[PDB]
Amino acid sequence: IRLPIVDKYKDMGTVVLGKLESGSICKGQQLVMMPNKHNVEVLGILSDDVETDTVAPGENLKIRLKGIEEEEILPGFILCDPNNLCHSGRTFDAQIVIIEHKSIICPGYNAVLHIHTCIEEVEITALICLVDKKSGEKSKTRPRFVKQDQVCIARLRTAGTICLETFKDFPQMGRFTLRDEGKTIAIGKVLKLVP
Amino acid sequence: SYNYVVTAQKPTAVNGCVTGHFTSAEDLNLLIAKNTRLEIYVVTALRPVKEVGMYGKIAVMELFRPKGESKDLLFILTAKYNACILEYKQSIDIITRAHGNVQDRIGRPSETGIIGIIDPECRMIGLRLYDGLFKVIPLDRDNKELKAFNIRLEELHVIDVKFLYGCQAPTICFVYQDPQGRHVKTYEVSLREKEFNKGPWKQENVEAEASMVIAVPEPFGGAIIIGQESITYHNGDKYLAIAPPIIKQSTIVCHNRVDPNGSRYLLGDMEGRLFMLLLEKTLKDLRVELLGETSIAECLTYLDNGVVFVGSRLGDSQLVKLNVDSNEQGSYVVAMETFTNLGPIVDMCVVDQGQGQLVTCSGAFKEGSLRIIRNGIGIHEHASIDLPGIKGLWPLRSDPETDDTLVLSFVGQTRVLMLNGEEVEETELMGFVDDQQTFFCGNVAHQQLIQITSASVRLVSQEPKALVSEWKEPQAKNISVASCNSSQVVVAVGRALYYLQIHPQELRQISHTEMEHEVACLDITPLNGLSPLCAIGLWTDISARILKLPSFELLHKEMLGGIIPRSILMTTFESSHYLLCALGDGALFYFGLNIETGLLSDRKKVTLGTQPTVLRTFRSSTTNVFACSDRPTVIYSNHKLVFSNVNLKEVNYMCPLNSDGYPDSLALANNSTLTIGTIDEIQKLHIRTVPLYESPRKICYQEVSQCFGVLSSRIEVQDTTALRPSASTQALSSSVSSSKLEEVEVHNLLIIDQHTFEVLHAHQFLQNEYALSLVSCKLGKDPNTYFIVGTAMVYPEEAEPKQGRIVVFQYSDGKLQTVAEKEVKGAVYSMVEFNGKLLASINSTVRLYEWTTEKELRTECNHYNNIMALYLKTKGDFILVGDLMRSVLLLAYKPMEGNFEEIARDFNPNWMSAVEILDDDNFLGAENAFNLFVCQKDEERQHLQEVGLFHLGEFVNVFCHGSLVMQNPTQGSVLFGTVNGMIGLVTSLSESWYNLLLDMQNRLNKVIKSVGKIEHSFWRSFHTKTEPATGFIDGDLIESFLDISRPKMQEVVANLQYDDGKREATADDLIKVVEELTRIH
Amino acid sequence: NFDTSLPTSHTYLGADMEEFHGRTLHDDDSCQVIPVLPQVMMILIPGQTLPLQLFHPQEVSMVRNLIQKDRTFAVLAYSNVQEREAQFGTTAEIYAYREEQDFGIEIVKVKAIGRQRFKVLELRTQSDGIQQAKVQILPECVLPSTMSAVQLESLNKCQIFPSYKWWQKYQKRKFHCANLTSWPRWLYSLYDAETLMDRIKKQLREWDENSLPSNPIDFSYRVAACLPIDDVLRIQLLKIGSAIQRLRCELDIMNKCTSLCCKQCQETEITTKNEIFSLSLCGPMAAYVNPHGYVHETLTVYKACNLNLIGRPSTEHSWFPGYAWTVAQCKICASHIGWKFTATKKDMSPQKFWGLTRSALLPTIPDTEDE
Ligand SMILES: O=C1CC[C@H](N2Cc3cc(C(=O)O)c(F)cc3C2=O)C(=O)N1
Ligand SMILES: [Zn+2]
Repeated sequence: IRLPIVDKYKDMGTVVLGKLESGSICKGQQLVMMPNKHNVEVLGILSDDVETDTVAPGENLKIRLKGIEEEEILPGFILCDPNNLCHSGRTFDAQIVIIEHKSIICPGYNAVLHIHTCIEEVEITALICLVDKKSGEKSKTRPRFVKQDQVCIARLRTAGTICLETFKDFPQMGRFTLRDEGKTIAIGKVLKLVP
Repeated sequence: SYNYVVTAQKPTAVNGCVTGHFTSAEDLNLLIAKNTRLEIYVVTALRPVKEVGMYGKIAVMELFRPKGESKDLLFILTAKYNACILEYKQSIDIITRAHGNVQDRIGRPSETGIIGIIDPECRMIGLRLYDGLFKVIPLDRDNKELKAFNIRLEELHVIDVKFLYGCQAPTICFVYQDPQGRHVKTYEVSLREKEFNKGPWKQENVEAEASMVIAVPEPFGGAIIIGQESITYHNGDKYLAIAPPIIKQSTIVCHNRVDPNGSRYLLGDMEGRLFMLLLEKTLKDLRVELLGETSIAECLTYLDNGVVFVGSRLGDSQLVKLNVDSNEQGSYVVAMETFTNLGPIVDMCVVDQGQGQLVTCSGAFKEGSLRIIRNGIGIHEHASIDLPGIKGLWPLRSDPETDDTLVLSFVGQTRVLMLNGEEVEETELMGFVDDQQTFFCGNVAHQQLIQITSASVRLVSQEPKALVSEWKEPQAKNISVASCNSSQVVVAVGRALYYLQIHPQELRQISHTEMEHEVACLDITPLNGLSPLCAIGLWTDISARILKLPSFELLHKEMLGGIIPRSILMTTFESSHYLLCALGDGALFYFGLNIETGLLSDRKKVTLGTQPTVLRTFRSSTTNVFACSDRPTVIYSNHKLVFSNVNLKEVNYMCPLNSDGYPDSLALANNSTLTIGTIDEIQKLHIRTVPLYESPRKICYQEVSQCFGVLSSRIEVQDTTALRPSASTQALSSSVSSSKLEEVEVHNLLIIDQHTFEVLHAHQFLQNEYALSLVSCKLGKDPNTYFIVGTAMVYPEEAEPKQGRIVVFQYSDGKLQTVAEKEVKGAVYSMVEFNGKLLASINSTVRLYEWTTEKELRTECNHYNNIMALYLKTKGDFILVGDLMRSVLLLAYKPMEGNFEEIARDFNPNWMSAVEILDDDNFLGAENAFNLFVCQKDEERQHLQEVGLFHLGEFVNVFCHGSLVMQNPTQGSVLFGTVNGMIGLVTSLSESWYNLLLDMQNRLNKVIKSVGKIEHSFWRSFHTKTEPATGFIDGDLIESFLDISRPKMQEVVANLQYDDGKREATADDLIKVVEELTRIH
Repeated sequence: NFDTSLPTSHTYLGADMEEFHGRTLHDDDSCQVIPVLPQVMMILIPGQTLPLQLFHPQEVSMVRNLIQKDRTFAVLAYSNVQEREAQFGTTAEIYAYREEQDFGIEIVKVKAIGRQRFKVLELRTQSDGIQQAKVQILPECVLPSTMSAVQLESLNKCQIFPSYKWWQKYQKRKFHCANLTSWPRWLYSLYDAETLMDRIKKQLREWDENSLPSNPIDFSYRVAACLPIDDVLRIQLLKIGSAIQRLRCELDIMNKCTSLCCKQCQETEITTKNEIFSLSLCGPMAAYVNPHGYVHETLTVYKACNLNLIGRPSTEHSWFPGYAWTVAQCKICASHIGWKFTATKKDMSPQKFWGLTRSALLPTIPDTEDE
C-alpha cells in the first residue's frame, strides 16, 4: 500500500489528505509514514464524504492518524506497508525530456521538483547521456548541456529529502516535473536512486 | 481526331430463334436474331420477308399472343436495357407499339445474365435483370409507356427462371444456388399486391450442375430440370429422374419444344450432338435418343414435317431434316441448307496483284474454317463446254425475236452453233463462209444477216437464206478491223478505211479516206437510228480520234502518250454519253462524249490489268460494259462510273445471249472453255469456306511461296489419340517437334496453298506448348522468307509461363525446314517485322533480334515495360504496346543509341481485345462493352489524349490495314473482324467533312424510324460510366440516306451550306456525297 | 509462440480508449474539404491502422475537435522532390482516442484508419499551421469478368460453380469463351481477381498460420501494408485504382524484390524474403508509434546480416508485450535500421528477432541483368 500526503488538518487526534495510489487500506491497519520512519494506527477513514472502513486505490481519502508524529508531517511524505516500503534519500537519476527553454540548461542548474505532492528545490548535478528521441539511441559520449525538445538522462540532488520511486517499480510516484518560474521546463521519469 | 465507321459484312452469328405467327395468322414464321439485326422468314416445303436493324444488341426476343389480337406480337429487349413490343404491317412496316428503357439506378447485373420471360396467359413479361429483383411489366394497355416495378428475392444466385403453364395465377419457377446446395423453387406472382406468394411445390437438392428449367404445356403442366447427368421432371408431387449414359460425355445448353402437345423436345449438346427428349404418357417416364451431330447449336427451333432450324454462333447455321428411318450411315438427321457464318473472327489478313481479298480464321472446334471473302460480281454457270481457241463470238436470229444461234471464230475460220433449249449443236448457215476468220456478225435491217471476214463483207438473206450482196476491197486485199451496227458498216484496211450502208440486196459504198497511220480499233455505236460519228484508234499516233460520218472530218484528237489502242466504244450510262478507249498495256481511258458537238474532255485514266482489254456492251435492264482481260470487269452508271471486278478467271471474249434456253444471259469464252450463264445485278461479298474440323488461331501470307501459314488447335483424349480427322492429322507432309520419348490441346503450324486450299504441311509443336504468335518475313540482309512462330510453355502447376520459343521455319520445294530456334525465358505474345529485324513481346519485355549471317537471332536491344506486352503494332520507328488492361505505350527505336525510348503512354483500366495504329499520332482500340476509342499523340507530351469513343456493338478481335476495292474523300483504311462474325472498317475524314457528316446525322434521326424507338445518339453512346460518342461517324447511318424516299431527303437537306468555292443544299448534293462513301467496300 | 492479436491492438499505448464504431464515408468523386496535421509524413494505405501521439497544442486543438464530427483527417502522399506538390493522399478515421492531463502536460493518443484515397486539388493554410484540403475522392474502379463481353448466351447457366485440380476445373469452365477471343484460358487467368489473391494467399502462408477479406479491393489494400517498399513505390500502389491492377503490381513485388538492403549506403544486405514472417495478424510490417510522436512501419524478420547493437535490452514502451528491444544500426554507415527484440520469459517462441523500420530499407532485385 501507499498514500501520498497532501495536507494534515489538526482535528480530533490528527488527520491528512491524499489520493490512495497503491493497495487497499483496512480499518485499524498498521502502516508506516516515511521520511522519518514513524509508526501509526488507522482510526477513522473519511473516503470523500462517506466512511467505508476499507477503501481501494483511485479514491480520495481523509485519513485520521494516530502515532508519535501528530504534526510535523509535511506534504511530500507518504504512507507505506511496513514490509516492502518506500525508498527515499536525496539523489536519483532521471530521463528528462526538456520541453521549454530560451537557450541552454547547462550543468549546475537550479529548479524546483514537483513530485507527487512534494515540492522541493533541486539541482541537476551532472548529466549522463542524451537521446535521439527517434529511436532511443543511448548517447555515445557525455553531453555538456542539453537544449529544448531534447532528451537527457541525468542525476539530481534535491537539497532536502524526498521519497522517490523508480518509474516502473512505481509509475504515478516517479513521474515528476521540474518547474522554474512556474513554466514546466521538463517532465521526467526517475530510473535509479543514487545512495 | 475525326473518323468514319461502316459494316462491310453484317454479323452472322445467331443470338436467338423462335417460331410464331407474326406476318400473318395463316403463315408460320421463323424469326432469327443476328445480334443487332432481326430476320423474319416464312415456312414452306424457307422464304424471306423482312430483315431490320435494331439500335441495340437484342438481349431477349419472344413472340406472344395477347388476348383479342390478330397475330402474335414480338418483344425485343436490348443490352443497354431497351425494351419494346412490335407488330407487322402490310407497304411493309414493323411498328413499335410500346417502348422504353427499363434501366434501374442501383444494381449489379446477374451473373446468370438477362432472362426475359412472358407468362403463357399474356399477363406479364418477367425480366430477371439485377441480382435479387424480379422485374415485371404487366400487359394492360396502360403500360404502353415504359412503366414497371421490382419484387424482392431472398435468393441472389438464380440459374434459370421460367413461367409455369397451367396455373390459375401467373407462376414463376426457378433453380437457385446457396451454400446449402442447388434447389428448385416456385413463386406465384401477386400482380395486384406486387410480390411473391408461396408456390405449389418445391424440391430439396437437385443435380449438382443443374442449369436448365423447361416449362411444359398444359396437357401435362409443370417443368423439367436438365443438368450434366440428370434430367428431372416435376409437377406438383410427381418426380421423374433418369440419368442416361447417352448424355454422359457432355452438357445440355439449348433446347426447344417440337410439337405443341409437348411430348417431343429438341435437346442440343455443347459439342453438337443433337438429341430428342420424349415424354411418355398422364406422365409415366422419359426417353432420350441420339438424333445426330448438328452444328454446335446455340438455339433450336422446330418448324414442321421433321425439319429444324439450328442456330449457331460458332459455325454455319443449318436446316436439318430428321427422318424416322435411320440410315446405316449412322443416325437420324440430314443436312439441307448451310447458312454461312463468319463465326468467331479470331485473326484475319489481306492478300493479293491489285485490289485485294480477305482471309480469316473462322468458327471454332469442328466448325473452324478459313474464309475467303472477295468483293465482286457473281455469275451462275448454266453451260460450260470444253471448246478451245475462240477468238470471236456473236449471237444470231434465224427466224423473225429470241436468239437461237451462236457464231464462233478461230484463226482463219468460223463455225456456227444452233440453240435448242439446254443443248448446243453444230450447224451450217447458208451464205456464211465457214473458212475465213469472222470479225463481226449479227442481225441488221431489211430482214438480213451480215457476216464480215478478213476478206468479204457479206450481206445475207433471212427468208430462204443466201448471200445477196457482197463487198470486197477494190484491189482485193484483207480487211483488218471491222465495225458494224444495224445499217452502217465501217471496215478498215491497214492505213485506210471505208463506209458502207446496208440496203436490201445491197451494201453500198460512200466514203473512202486515208489516215495518218494504220488503224487498230473502231466503233460506230449509235446515239435515233443511224450513227453520224465514229471512234478510231491509231497504231503509231497512238491516238483516240472521233470522226464525222460521211465527211470523216476530225474534231478532237486527244493524244494519249505511248503502246497501242486495243478497242474503243461509245455507250451510255444512266443519261450521259461516254467514249472508252482500252489499250494493250491494259489501261482504260474513259472520256465524256458529246453526240452533237463532237468534243471529248474531262478525261479519266484507270488500269484494268497488264492484258489487252476488250470492250463489249450488253443488257441485263440498263446498258452496261463488259471489259475482258486478266481481271474481268463490268462497268455501270447514280452518275459516277463504277468499275467492279467479276468472279471468274480471265475472260478473253464474251457476248450477250438471249435464247429460248438461256434468257438475258451471257456467253463468255476463255482460252479453253465456253461459258453461258446469268449475271447478278450488283456486287456483293462472296465467301469461300475452308473446313478444318479444328480451331484456327492465327494466319499470314508468304507471297514468295504462294501459301498461308496457319496456327491451329485440335482436341484429344488421354492414352493421346484424337476424336476425328482434322486439318492437322491429314497433310501431305506431316512433321513434329518431339517424339514418344481428360482433354488436351495440341498445337500445329499448318501450311496451306493459296490456290488449292489443301493442307501441305502440318507441323506439331511440343507437348504442353502453346503457339502464341506467327509471322511471314524477310530478315537482316537475306533473300529467304521464313515462317516465324513464337510460343509459350503452359504447365498448369506453374501460374505464369516460365519459358517459350521463337522458332524460325522455312518453306522450300515440298518440305518445311526447321531452321533456327531461340529458347526464351517466357511467353512470346506478339512478334512483328520491324526494319528487317525481329521484334518480340515476351512477358513484360520488348526484345529486338538481328538476323546474323550464321542464320540465328542475336539480341540487338532490350527494353522492359510494366504492362504485359500482349499487344504490339508498329509504323516507322514507333512501337505501340498494349495490355489486357487498356494500358497503352508508345516506344521509339533510336538508331544513334541502340536503345528504345518511351515517347507516350496511357492507362485507363478496362478490358482490351486489340489495338492498331491509324497514323503516327492516333491509335484505334476496342475497350470493354463492345466499344471503340482513339488516342492521340499531341514537358507533358507523354500523355495520349482521349479524342474519340463509340459504341460498336461487336466484339473486335483483330484490326488490320487494307481495303476491298481496287487501288486508287477518305484517308486510309482499317478492316476489322468480330466475334459476331461482322466485318467492319474505319477511316479518318478531314475536318471539313466531319462537320457536315455530324450535322448530317442529327438530321437523319428525326426523320428515320428506329426499330424499337431507341434514339441513335444513345445506342452509339459508350457503355459500362456512360458518355455519347465523339470523333466517330456511324456510316451505317449516313448510307441509309439512300434508302429513304425523295420527300424525306429534301426534308433532311433543308437548311445546309454545301462546300464548294458555297450555297443552299439539294438532295442531289448529298446523294453524290453518300455514294462517294459506299465505294470503300 | 505468443498471440498474433496483441501487436495490432497496440497495447503499448494506454489501456482502454474511447472507441467509435461509427461510419462516415463520402460518396465517390465527391469534392470535400479535410484537414491534415503537420509533422505526420507517411503514405497511408486504407484498412491500415495508424496510431499517433500528438504533443503541440495546435495539434491537440485540431484533434480534440475532430472528435465531435468526422473523426476523419487526411494524409498527403509526398515524393519529397514534389515540394508542396502533394497530389494524392488518404482519409484517416479516428477509431480510438484517449487524452490525459495527469502527467503534467497536454497529451493525446488516437488510433486512425485509412478510408478513402483521394486527389489534391488545392491546399489552404490556416495560420494555426494546420492545413485544409480541397480534395476529390477517388472511387474504386472494378472491372467485371473479362469473359462478360464475350460470354456465350447459352453458356451463362454454367458460369456458376458450387485440391488444385479444382483450379483446372475452374479455368476450363470459367474462361471457356477464351476461344471466342484473341487469347487462351490461361492468359485471362493472369488478370482474374479470384485467382490473383489466391496466388498472394500462398505468398502469405510462407509467413505463416492463417481469416481475411473476400472483396479483393480490401485484399489489395491489406497486402499493400505488408509490402516493405520504399516511398516512391508505395505510391504507385495507391494510385493504381483497379484491385486487379493492384493485386498484380503487388505480386510482381513479392516475387522479384527478395533483398532488403540498407537505404543509406545502398548495397549493404540486411535481410531476405526467406526471413520475413507474420508476427502481427496485419502481417509482418505494421505502423507503431514511439513515445515522442514518431511512427515505425516496422518489419518482423527472424535474422539479419550486417548489424551492430548498442545499449542494453529494455522493455520501456515495447509495442510487443513480453519482448524487449535493443537499438540496432548499420555496421557500415552507422545509420539506424531498427531494434533487436529479445524475449524475457523462457517459454516464448522467436527467442530473438529483428524489427526494422521501413524508412531504412530498400528492396532490390539480385544480379545486374534485369535490374
Ligand atoms: O517496442 C518498441 C521498440 C522501441 C521503440 N522506442 C522506445 C523508445 C524510447 C525512447 C525514450 O527516450 O524513452 C525514445 F526516445 C524512442 C524510443 C523508440 O523508438 C518503441 O516505441 N517501442
Ligand atoms: Zn548503411
